[PDB]
Amino acid sequence: MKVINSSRKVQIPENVTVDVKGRSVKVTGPRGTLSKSFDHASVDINLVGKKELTVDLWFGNRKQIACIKTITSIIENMITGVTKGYEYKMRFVYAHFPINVAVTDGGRVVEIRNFFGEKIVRRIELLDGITCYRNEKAKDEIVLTGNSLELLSQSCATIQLRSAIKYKDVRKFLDGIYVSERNVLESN
Amino acid sequence: MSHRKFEAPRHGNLGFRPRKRAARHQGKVKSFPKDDRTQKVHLTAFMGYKAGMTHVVRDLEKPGSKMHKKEIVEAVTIIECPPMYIVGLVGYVETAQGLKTYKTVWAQHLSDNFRRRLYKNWYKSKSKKAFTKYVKQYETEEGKKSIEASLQAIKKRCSVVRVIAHTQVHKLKLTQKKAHVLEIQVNGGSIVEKVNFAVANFEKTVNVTGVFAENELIDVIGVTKGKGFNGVIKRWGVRKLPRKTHKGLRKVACIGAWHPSRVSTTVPRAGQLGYHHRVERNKKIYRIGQAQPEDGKQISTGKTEFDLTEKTINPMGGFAHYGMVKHEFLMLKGCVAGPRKRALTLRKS
Amino acid sequence: MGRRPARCYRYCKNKPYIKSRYCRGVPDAKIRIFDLGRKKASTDEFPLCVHLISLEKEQLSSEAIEAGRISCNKYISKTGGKDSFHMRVRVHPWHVLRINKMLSCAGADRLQTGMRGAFGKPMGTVARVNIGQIIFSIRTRDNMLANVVEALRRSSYKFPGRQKIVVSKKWGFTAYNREAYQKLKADGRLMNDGANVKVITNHGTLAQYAKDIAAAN
RNA sequence: AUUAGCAGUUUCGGGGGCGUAAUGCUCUCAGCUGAUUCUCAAACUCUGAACAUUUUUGGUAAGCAGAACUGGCGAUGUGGGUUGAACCAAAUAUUGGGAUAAGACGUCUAACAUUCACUAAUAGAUACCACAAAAGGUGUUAGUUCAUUAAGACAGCAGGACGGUGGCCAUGGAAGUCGGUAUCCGCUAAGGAGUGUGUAACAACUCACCUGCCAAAUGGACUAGCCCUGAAAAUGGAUGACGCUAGCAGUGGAUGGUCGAUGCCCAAUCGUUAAAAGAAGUGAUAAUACUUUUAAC
RNA sequence: CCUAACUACUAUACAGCGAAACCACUGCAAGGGGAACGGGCCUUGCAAAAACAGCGGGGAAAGAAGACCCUGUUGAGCUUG
RNA sequence: CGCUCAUAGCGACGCUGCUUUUUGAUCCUUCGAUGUCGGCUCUUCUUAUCAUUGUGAAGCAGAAUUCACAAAGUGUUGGAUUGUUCACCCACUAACAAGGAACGUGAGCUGGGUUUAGACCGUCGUGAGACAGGUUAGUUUUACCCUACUGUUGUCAAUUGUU
RNA sequence: ACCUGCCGCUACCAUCCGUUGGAUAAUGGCUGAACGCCUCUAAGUCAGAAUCCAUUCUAGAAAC
Repeated sequence: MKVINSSRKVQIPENVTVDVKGRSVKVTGPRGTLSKSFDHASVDINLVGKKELTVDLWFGNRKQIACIKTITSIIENMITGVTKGYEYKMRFVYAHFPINVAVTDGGRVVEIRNFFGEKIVRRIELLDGITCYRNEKAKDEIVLTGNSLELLSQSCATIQLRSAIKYKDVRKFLDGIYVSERNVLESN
Repeated sequence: MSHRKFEAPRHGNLGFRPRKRAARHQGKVKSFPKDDRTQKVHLTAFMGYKAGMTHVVRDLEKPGSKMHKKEIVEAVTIIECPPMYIVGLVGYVETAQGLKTYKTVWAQHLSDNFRRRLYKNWYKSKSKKAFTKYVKQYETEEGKKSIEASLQAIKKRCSVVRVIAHTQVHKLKLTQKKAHVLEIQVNGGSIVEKVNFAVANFEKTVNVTGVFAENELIDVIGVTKGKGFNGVIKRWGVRKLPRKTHKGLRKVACIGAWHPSRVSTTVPRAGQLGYHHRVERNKKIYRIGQAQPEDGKQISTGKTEFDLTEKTINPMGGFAHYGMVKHEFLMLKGCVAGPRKRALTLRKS
Repeated sequence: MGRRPARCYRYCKNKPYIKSRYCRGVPDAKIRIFDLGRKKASTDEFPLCVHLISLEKEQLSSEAIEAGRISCNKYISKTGGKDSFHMRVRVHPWHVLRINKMLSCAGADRLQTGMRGAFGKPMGTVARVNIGQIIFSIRTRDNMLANVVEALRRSSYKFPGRQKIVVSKKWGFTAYNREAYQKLKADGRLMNDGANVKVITNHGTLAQYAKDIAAAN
């Protein structure tokens, strides 16, 4: 009816400093730092030494259990990312009407110019912290690197959403910018 | 029944619905543009006076529009805009249910506007003679201290402020021993500056040129032409029996129906069609008119090129009956609210 | 009845009418057939029986029944064939529905539409069933259970209300369970009847008997 | 009234196969007979039951119409169901106090605590009663049965996924996979003469099928609580309102406890009745057309 | 079409002059139940003296014991084999 | 069926609902009299959404169409004929979607029908007369009360300062 | 009577003027579980309606 929830432990590598002021994380690694908020579901969240954070709450339900699993997972990704920066590469698809993709390097803004006949200027400001760069792979691809996996991915998705044709057939065009090489990291 | 037509689009608008005799004899608005400007250069509002309409040929300014350089006529509302004499600075402070009158400050050099709202007032009369009893600023040295105290406090304490200005209608054609008082909320820069400079300006007198530039749009205000009580026909733009065989009326048929079993607000009825407020916007402003020191007239012609003469904007005969421009004025785009000799008001967009 | 919506009759009420020398003016039943698959199938080969039952007490229209039978007669073929289904339905429609017509009216009335001489005329033949009373029944081989339950399931849609599907514990169209069926073969009391079993039993309805074992054997 | 096949018949009915054809056998199909099977037949019955509730005829129904038994309402109210002619309690002389009934107890509004679950929904909130159904939900809770699992499971990811063989056909291409029919054997840890994607059909890839690792549970078909979907209509609106939600003041329980009728208990007062008494607290009066007592209402 | 203006006159204000029909009580609403469409009952929304001139939604407005229709062992006017 | 292919789009026999915009059934309400049908006028609301806003499916390549969600915010036409809603044509339009409000709306109108008397025919009647048959002509009263609305004064007929 | 007729009213029988922010629904995604995979959802979050609510405009309370 109401069942106890197992603790979910995670090892932390010695590259980083997970501090936890009142159930709310900050994980400082090589690439910089990411904070995040927790205590949505009233969960407990402890540090044992400084190579082991553990989440738990000793009564509840399936619902609570799931939440526990989630939070831990989220933090793991953050840990990974703030030590080794994440890379979401989005390749674009048009050469019948050719495509013009541009990038403001200063403000970290992609600007997609001409696709599917359009003469408009589609400027999508990237989310906080993340960046992009133009890369010569095969006269294609914008590579978006960042350390917050959640945010970078979201930004990419936004861009994808914005670069499609909201009237008439979804297969007359298959064109636009979409994600290609993801879950990718680096150590170079 | 369905209806059965479709259209019946609400004859009228329910956004002017109380359609009664307006509060202020002058143009008045309880709203202002917000803070992103310099300082006293941006005074926001001004007060003018209507004086009729003329037409002006100019060229268009639109490509692909019966030529961007071809001539078209348009009407214009010309409006005698005497310079104003700011005199109180007033500090609003922002609170749990909007803004309130914390405390004003007034200039020592002048207090004749006060007086002007007095001869036309009182009925027993204890304090007509020249005095007061709603608290006003007198005194050279002792009141100075008070003023100083006020000034700092408002400056420190919260929220934006306006200036008690007023018109000089004595020197206008129409004679009036009371003048029209107004607020011109001040925008931009910072509060310290804003509070400070009002004091400086008391003696000084602002010009319509001080507020607006010659290509700037207006937030125009006024009070509509006072036709007087009239029935539902041209108060809402209804219909009638054009071949005519009816013992009732020009007045409409159903007023609600046995529907909510009573009659609603939302029915056009017999009331009045005159002093109402309203605000029309985006008026181009075509030409700011110059002051006339009773000698020259090229100043109220405008250009000499294309104008090709020297004349006032005032007609051949001029204005012997109506508001005659001897002062600064304004050529707007055609039509403003209010009759030919009315106290308007202006805001910037 | 396809004229009416059958909401009108899906509650078992009013003492039950019939065809007779009293109710002559009836139409003919919709189903005049209770024969789905291989009727010439022996009792000693199809050891399974599944049943469908009306969960609810209610009437059960002839038309509805008919409709149901071709969820077990199209679906007879796609799954297995004729050599699996043996169906006797296990309900008929004796009961009749009347119709006091006022269709007469489509603009005005003659007043005979009113409740004077109210009593309706026969129109709609229908069955009456309790909750237990069985409504479909497939006697079959025991390699066909999920490919016959889905016939029953299909049928259930075409009945009003709630319908329960089941498998019994017998050889179908027999009293005797699968446990007591093997007895018959073993004890030499199995007597075939091309469909049924008579089951040989000693008894006495004579004067001095011994053919009561030696009759069918 | 009515469903099924079975058997025994066929010099009686019909048409075939068996010597030409039949009824000579054997068949499906007629008729008759015998044993079994389906539904039992308000006007059938061997047997045989103890406005409202219950029964019940007409009627698709109706706050329609027509009966039965009891109860009410109506010619009695009060408390309770928000309110309400009929439902609940329960019947009214007039009062006092005590304890109850139905109904409540976050607040309106007198009345509370404790305890276990369940619901997360624009909800859900006491008969009559102000509607909801068939049919869906990998929503959550609770169960039931069979299957699998240390002979190493489940999901995951990784490896393998063959020989005869291009199976025979159609084709002269269809070589597992436009497509017809058979659908076997070897060998192996395992592999359908093949689950699709793809291709001219193949090739290529994947699936069934197996195994590598990780390492303890897994899988499924149903039942049934609450919730959701289904679930649309006319002024602005209804658990009566507010409002409530992670124990709730919602639902379903558990253990006490409290409020509360003109009901009940007790007391008082007045009348009525029945019975009795007479100097009516009328102990000098001399009353019975009157007063009093006792009891019941 | 699409309404417009104008004058008379009444209305509108005054001065005199003064009226009726009608009137259980009375006049704010939503919803509920209730002789099933409430102003009053109930529960909510609310609420602000005294009034003016227009308007016609409501008062299941008013005028008329509906004569439409039925009934009563009520009549009449007329008709006929 | 839709080549093929149950559910793109439809959907048999069959089954469950909702609706009150059809008409019946009923006769609770009204015969101390709710003025009956339509049209004009005018608002309001409902959504069962025709258009448009934004979305998702399609047998959606484009074009146009079809299907569906959110959503009632804004539109929802001009005419012939008909007493007429209903009906049917012509023409526009993005579209000319269905409805509700005492079958919205008669002290708002009109009276074209339906509604008396006069009267023509046809059928019926021995006849006086009859007709959910046709034809024609036929007085539409009252707000100077309360409320509701519209605007117009005035007031906490002082909340316990004037102005 | 007719012509002409200012002032004045008035005509799609003329002229001028009709804004920008958040919040979302549907819905499309993200990260990511319950259910080692998966999944727009559960916790969480992004984009997003002629929609809502503000800004605008009208009126201005037995409100200051």
